[PDB]
Amino acid sequence: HAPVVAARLRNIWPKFPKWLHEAPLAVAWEVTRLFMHCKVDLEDESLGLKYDPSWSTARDVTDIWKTLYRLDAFRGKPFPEKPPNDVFVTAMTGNFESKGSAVVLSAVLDYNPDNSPTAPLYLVKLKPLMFEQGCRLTRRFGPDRFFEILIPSPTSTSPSVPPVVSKQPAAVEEVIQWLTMGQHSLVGRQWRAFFAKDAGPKPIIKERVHFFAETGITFRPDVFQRTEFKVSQMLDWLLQLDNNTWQPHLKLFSRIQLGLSKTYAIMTLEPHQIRHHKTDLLSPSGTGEVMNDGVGRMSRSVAKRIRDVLGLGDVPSAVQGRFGSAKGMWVIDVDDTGDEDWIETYPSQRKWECDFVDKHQRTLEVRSVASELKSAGLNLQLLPVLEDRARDKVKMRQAIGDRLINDLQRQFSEQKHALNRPVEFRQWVYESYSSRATRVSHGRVPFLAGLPDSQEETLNFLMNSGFDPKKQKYLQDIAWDLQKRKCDTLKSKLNIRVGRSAYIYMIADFWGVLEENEVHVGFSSKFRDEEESFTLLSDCDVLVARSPAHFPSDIQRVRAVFKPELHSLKDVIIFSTKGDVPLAKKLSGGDYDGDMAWVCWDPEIVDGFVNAEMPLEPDLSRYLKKDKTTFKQLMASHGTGSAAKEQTTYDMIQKSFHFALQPNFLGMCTNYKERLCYINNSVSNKPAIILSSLVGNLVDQSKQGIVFNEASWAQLRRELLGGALSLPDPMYKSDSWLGRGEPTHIIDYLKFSIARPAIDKELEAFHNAMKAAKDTEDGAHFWDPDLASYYTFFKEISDKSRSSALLFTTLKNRIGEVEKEYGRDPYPVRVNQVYEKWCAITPSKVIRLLELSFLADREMNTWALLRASTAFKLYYHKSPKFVWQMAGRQLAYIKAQMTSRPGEGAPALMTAFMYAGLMPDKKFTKQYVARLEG
Amino acid sequence: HAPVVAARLRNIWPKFPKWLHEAPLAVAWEVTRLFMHCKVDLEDESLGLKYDPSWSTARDVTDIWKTLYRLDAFRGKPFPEKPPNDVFVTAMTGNFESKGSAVVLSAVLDYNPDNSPTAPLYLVKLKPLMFEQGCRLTRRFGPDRFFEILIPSPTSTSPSVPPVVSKQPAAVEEVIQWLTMGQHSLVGRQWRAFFAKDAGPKPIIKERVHFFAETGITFRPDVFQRTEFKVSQMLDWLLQLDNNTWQPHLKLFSRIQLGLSKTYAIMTLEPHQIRHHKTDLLSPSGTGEVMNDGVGRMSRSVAKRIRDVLGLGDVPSAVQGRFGSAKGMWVIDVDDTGDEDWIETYPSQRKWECDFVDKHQRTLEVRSVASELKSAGLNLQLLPVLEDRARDKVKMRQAIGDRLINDLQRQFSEQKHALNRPVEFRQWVYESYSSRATRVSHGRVPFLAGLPDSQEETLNFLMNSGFDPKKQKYLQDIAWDLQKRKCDTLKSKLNIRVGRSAYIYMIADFWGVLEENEVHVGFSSKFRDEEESFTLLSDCDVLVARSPAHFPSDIQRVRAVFKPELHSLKDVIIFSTKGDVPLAKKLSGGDYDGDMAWVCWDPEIVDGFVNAEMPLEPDLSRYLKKDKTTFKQLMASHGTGSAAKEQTTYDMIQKSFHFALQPNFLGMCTNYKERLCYINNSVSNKPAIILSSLVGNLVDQSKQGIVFNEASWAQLRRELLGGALSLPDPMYKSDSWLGRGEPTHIIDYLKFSIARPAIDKELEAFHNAMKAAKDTEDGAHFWDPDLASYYTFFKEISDKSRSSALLFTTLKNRIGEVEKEYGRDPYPVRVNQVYEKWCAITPSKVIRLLELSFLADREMNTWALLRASTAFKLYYHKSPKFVWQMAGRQLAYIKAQMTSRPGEGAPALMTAFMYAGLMPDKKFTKQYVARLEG
Ligand SMILES: [Mg+2]
Ligand SMILES: [Mg+2]
Repeated sequence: HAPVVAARLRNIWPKFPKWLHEAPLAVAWEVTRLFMHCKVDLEDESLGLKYDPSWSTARDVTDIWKTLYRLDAFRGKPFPEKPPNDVFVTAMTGNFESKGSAVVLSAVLDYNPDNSPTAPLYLVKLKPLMFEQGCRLTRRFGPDRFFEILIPSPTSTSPSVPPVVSKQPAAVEEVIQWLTMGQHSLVGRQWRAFFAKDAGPKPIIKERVHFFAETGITFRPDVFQRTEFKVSQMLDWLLQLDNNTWQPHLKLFSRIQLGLSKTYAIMTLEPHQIRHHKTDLLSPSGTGEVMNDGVGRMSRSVAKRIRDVLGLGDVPSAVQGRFGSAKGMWVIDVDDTGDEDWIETYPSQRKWECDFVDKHQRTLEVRSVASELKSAGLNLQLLPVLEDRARDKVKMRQAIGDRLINDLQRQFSEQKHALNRPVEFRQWVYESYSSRATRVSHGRVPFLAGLPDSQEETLNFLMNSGFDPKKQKYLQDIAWDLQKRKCDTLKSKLNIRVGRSAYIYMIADFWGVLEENEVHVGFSSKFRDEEESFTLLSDCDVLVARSPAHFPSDIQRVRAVFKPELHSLKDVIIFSTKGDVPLAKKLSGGDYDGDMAWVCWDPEIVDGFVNAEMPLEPDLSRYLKKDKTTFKQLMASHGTGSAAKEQTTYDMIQKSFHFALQPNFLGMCTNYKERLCYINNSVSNKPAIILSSLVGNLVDQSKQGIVFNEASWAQLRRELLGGALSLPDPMYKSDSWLGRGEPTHIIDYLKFSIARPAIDKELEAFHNAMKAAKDTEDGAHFWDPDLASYYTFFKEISDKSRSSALLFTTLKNRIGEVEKEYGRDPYPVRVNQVYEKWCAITPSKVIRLLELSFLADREMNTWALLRASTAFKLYYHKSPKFVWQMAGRQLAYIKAQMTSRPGEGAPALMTAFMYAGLMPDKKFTKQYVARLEG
Repeated sequence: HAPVVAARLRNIWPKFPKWLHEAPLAVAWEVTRLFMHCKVDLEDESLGLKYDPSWSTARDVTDIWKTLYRLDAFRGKPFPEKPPNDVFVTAMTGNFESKGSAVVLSAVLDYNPDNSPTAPLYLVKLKPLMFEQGCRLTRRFGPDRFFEILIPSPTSTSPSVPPVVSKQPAAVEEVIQWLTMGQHSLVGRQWRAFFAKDAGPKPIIKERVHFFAETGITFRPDVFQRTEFKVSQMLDWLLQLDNNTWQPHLKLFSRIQLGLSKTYAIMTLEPHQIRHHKTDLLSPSGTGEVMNDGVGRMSRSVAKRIRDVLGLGDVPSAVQGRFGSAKGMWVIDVDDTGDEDWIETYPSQRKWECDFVDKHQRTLEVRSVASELKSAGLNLQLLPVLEDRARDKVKMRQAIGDRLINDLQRQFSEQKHALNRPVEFRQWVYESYSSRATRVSHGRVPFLAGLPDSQEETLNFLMNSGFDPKKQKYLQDIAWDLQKRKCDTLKSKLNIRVGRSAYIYMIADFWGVLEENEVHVGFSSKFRDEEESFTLLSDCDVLVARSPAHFPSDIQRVRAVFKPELHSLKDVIIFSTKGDVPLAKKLSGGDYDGDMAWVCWDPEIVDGFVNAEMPLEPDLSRYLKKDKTTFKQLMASHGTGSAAKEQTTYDMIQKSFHFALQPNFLGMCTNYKERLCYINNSVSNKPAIILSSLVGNLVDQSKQGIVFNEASWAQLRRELLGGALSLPDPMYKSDSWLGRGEPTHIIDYLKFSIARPAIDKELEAFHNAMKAAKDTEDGAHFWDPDLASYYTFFKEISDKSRSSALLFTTLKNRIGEVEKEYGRDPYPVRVNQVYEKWCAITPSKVIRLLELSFLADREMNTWALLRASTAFKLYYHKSPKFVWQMAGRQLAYIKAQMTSRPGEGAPALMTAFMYAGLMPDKKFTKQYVARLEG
């Protein structure tokens, strides 16, 4: 209770008018969207609203907008963005649920640029209805009963946040109280907050908040659409709270995310088909250490059902999933020769005490599946630890630089060789970038004016009509804008490719075949590495790590040993369940609940590596303070019974919001550690081990109820390190070397001594080169007599003219006016405006032939060809970008017309749709060139 | 010495004129080709020949033919076929050798249709110069010194052979004597025969004969281009005869093929890098049985050199090859951790005693490499043995029929579902047939008149311009001509697909890890089988066989056991070197010199199979007679010394020709066995075991010097079987069931009770269907108002006309005349003649716009569009095939023009070349449809 805030926080939501009370939910939503967008008051008695019965039977939102919109006070504009028909129909007539898809109600709030109280504080914009995969909670209660917002974080220091908030300390408490203390009215429902989390110049970070429709003017009571139902009951259904009062309430709150997790429901197992283990697999040595933390077995038939329902090409050996209170990985049991469905759970997987009675508690839900692997490369964060652990560091670093030089050299040589032939450049362009998703989405290649959106797509579009990148300059210009942008990217991550490396899901050996420092890795298909290929790993040492590696021991060298017993388990890496300490825990305190290991079998990287043992970690208890207050202790303030428990549930939501919305130090302490280790150039000295242990403990902050605030951070740096004082940014944060002398920090050296010279050297190759291009024959020109084809044709006619002649003159004149327009708001919109003036350049018996009006698409007439060529003749000079951008499309037609030769095959006129479905045939390219070259 | 033959056999070769003696070899060859083809005498003094100096510097044969040809008496015609430039240049200026390629001199002889002696007997036609991969012998002596012919077999009974030959018993001896006894003059060289072999209504089979240029008017003596050199010396170089006189001379002659084998030379190994073993790996049990017959190890570096020189994507684990006298397989040694080059040979691989001194004796030559595997299916010849060996035969046969029904059902359902959408039908059409090699060869899709050659290519060409197979009838007609032809093929091999089967090179276990009935099979990549995938085989039983399987024991069930020690050996199957008898020898007396096993791991096929032991084979020595006469015994007729040895060599050639040219009984006895086993319906009774043993012994007939003639065949059937008497053909040789009642012989049953009903039932589905197609809207029509577009445009103009009008009338008239021409010699030539009359239908200011003469390709003008549409309007009726075949190409353009819509993307005009390089993108199709279907 500030109050300042309020009154601000009025009144934040759009009102729900009486004329609109006959809904339905989806109409209410999408109509409210047209009103807010057009800036139209929904409680206006000047507009004569109303309610179109027709909206009730609507199958396209555009019908409930053209209403409307009409009225005159709606124009505007057009838009809102608009929900897709199939989505809208589902929301209208399919229960907000289409197979696995939920219809999602969402909004984004931004601070009100306005001011004074009693202005809102937040502006709300309602997103269009959309599909997203459902989750346990939307399958149980209905997708239409869930609402989510993105909202500016109330503890966001700073500086672009309203004064009104935070120069008024706690009302951070007022914002949360607004969020959580009562119901929010939106589109005729009563929404209550039950979850908050982080989101999926310098902007204000937003937090995602989830609301549940507890009631609304369509619901009905109760005990004992659509029935009234409280958040406390919903969460009790999810978490079986009676049996989980022993839990730290912040940790219990964090489990709510497991009901919100977007998942694929696979199948519901019968109780007799479920095996709950009372104990985990423990260390053979008696350490009591859990050896299979987060991982269990499933039958083979269960995995086949997953292939089936998900439509996988193959039975997956392991999946990341949920099952009642259980969360983690399940791996096929290699000993399963039956055909009966079963799954097991282990204590380490079960996040609350669950009776597993209702079918939703016994449904296997899949988050992700073990899939075919792809090369991982080396991330620069692994490098300091790899260098630290090197038997010989000078050689390691010479080798890594040589590797970067070679790979770069290698990619340049392939680009420049491919550039020498249209079939080959097309193949190279196609391979350089995937356009399939864009093509699938549009049912064609999208165009901006007369050319594809995409530079890559523009190159191939033009080459497919016969242009040559070594002959035409525009093609040339784009080809190298592309190579430039790619150089920029390389100098900005140090993701050195290591062909023999991959990120692989970690699984534990239930079957007792792997000795302690042995791992089993078999692949589902051929893993290729330039000259060599692998279907599995055997008799070699490998490096394993989890990102990020902080401790010297966070990367381990072990032996890859293929066990025939585990042959069927593919695209996972199996760790031993022997020894004192699971291998997973050595990899940055990891486990088997979805962790993936960086696995490296590259000999040069593996062979110089020496294992370090686990660090003696410091006691950080003075700084890291765990709130261990249980749900039972919170309930003691209210008493006993149902009302006591209900209020305790809401207490937990409010106290946990107050915890979730505190600043994140993980990021801050990680950056300090980056900076400190950089200046020290050490990841293994005492300060380094302290900060790595620190950030390690902050990862589980939320479910450990660790309180760590500013005073404690300062105290900890005061007492154990620095340098309150900002540490300087590493030099590698800058674009150029701003250091003194030669780089010393392996990253500085790789970016500044190695990468930067090599890049600039590789770019001096074809600016050289540019430059090397008058009448060698070769080279590359804007001129192409083929494209002045129709120009010269009609000038001849034109001669001769009488009055064609006059038509031809108007044409040249108008083109001139439009090039002037091109000379002079976002970019695509301005280009369109000019394109539209361009297309507006329009013409017995000669005009009829040029116009071909029986064609619905103007831009396919002979006139368009003539207009394009005339513009080319007049402006290839002069304004090359103008002509190509407007008329690229018809220049291409003309080129394909002109280069055609009798008896040398037929040019193909492809529809936009059918063209989008073809790709370059790499075998054709390869075989055709091979025959060209003798 | 008949003589009858001669004089016939004159004078068989084209003469070599004096005016042509200044060569060069290639000019002589190709000029002689123009003369023989045009029917022009090369010893003509009426023509004023001559010799163009310009021919000497020629780089295109067309230059030495347009000479010429000229003259007037050369027209004619055009052709000969013509050698490719790169080939001609190599022959002219590159020594007949281009890298690995030899330029080949070849001719085909056919019996002279003429008659009387002194007519030739044979007509000779000289093939155009061509590239073929070289061989040991052409690398050693030069490709230009080798000549090969195809020649009618002189023992070819019958009946279309000249009376003159064989109704004159032995002159089979006169033909061979002509071939072998002396030199043959051809294009100024003296050719001597050194090898003969079988070739690579009912025609007369030809035999391939090889000649060596021993001298010619350009050569020079000798001892001690291009030097004189005898065949006896050449063969002595090849076979090191001094050390091989112990060999049966027919067997020694058969080794000549090893110098002729087309191969890739890889690398030459130093003597210290070669390991010759004195003994093979022998049976552990003391049987003395060779356990690695034909197989040896090579180092890893040797295999990498093979990947290198051959340009393989991967190091091959094994190769089929030659190396001095050694022939067989070499497999990488898994124990090789060095990087030194080495190879070994074993006695079983070495086919003569070789000192391995010259570099050509120490060069590894590769015939083929172990490559990625593909599904094999079940051939019908395996079936009788599989049925014989079935634990339960009634169930086996029920199962096999069900499988055939299901697979058929399955392929029909996929075809008919794909047919429902142009993107999907295109994808299905593309997958149904590979056109890439044709496309690579032409640098485009070849057209016949207005459409692609290929029906499949025609469908996609038309769909890519917007036609729909469910809407247009012509597209429909072709789509189903295609499905018909494919049904015809299925009813005509019983190649029942078994997804889990492959043909795999057999290798022996040098490393002692496989127990006797264990095999090791790992694949180089994912082997897919519908719902399941394999990178290797482990813990299952498998069937192994070599085709053909005759004995009940020729198929064996064994255990697939993956050995980690052999993990690196991929796409080969390793057999144990333990036990009494190598597994290879049990598979139809096979071995490890290139044999491939049918490997089957399909559970349903494997599980009912019971192994039989080796048959007690009969003694066939009375019928099968081995000529064991050695080279030493032949030399005893001439004496001792160099002249004696030389004449003995020629004796061996002549006696061995006389042996090679005897009738082949393998084929005849195999067919008798087919027929006998069919009537008996048994492959395991005594007659069956006798005939299988018979054909087994006849396989090695040539190098075993087994004499087996007609009298002995008759004697053997008289004494051990039948039925001299022809046995009837199996019923399955006929197209319809001509048997009595239900088929009893599993093949009769599968073809007649199962396949034939199912096929006819699956074809009654879409003739039904045809038929189900007036104005449901749907269905499929010839009419398309889009294609009458230009017709209606110009009729309107035309109106209105004055005199366009007159132009339009001539146009319709001419089209009419050309459709009449289409109504009325090979097919493609006649179509062209009409196409040419079609293209000849040709037109101030209106004609100029229709004609667009600045376009080099007429068929891209607006006139062509108008002509095509007018013809369509007039004739879609009437003659649908006429219009589409002539104007398909412009109908497509019009369709793509007409269906284009503003703001729905741009049609693409692709060049013929660039169009040939694209393929349907299966991921696009799949993803696009998935979004279409919600
Ligand atoms: Mg984890
Ligand atoms: Mg063999």
